[PDB]
Amino acid sequence: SLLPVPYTEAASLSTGSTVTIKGRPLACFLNEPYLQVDFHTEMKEESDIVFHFQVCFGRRVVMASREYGAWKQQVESKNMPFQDGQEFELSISVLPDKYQVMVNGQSSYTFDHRIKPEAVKMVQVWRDISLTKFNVSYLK
Amino acid sequence: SLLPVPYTEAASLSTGSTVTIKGRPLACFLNEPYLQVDFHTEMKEESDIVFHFQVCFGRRVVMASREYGAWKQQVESKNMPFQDGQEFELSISVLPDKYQVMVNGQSSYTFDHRIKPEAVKMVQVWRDISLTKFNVSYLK
Repeated sequence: SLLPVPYTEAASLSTGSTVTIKGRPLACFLNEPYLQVDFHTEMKEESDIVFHFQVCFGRRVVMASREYGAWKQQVESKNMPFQDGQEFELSISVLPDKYQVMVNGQSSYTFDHRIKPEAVKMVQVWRDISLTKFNVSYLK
Repeated sequence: SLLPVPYTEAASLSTGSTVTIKGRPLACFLNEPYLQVDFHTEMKEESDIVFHFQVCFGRRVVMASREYGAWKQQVESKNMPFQDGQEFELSISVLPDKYQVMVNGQSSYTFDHRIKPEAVKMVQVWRDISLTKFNVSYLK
């Protein structure tokens, strides 16, 4: 669809920021398409990842960070609010102590800050989706 | 690059057929891009899969079949001939008893036929790659 995927955008985040994403999986859930959102410390795709969010649609969600090149402390969730064949709206809010992921208006995942969100310089959205909206708030 | 991804092409296979694919991963290996090739029994993406081939670049390869909607007998390989950042050439030959996967000219994976390859009607190539060539032989 409309936006290029992998989608890369320079970004700054602090408490009160929201990243909003609207997209659709490229395959039915039986084929297990993926979605990934990574908040990076630099514009280079190989830079460290403050917040890694990976959906295997219809199956599970994994969250982690990547620090000095190494994956740290993967956590896993079976919560699966995404619907087979449907467009989704994903919202990632930066709270004082954690990221909160809303899916279609419903709180679905949280991830405690391991690194200050001020370290984020870039967000990348990729894998098996099409993308029609990506927005970061810059109000505060 | 040149071909659309997910790439879908109707196909027929028998002993002596070769499927040739040329492409490049969309991300460095540190980001673990995927490649998937599925030989389907019908044109519908939710149809059964005679041969499922999924690379997690730099990590592992999984092979399976999907029969009446259910994944059957996943096998796993740590063989990883693909090179970080490089274009690859993948060849899948239909032998009498198995598929043989060549990577950059080197025999790398084999998968015994669980279903006659005559059941194949469609090949799909997808996930985190760009694609410049896809070819099936029809000589025999």
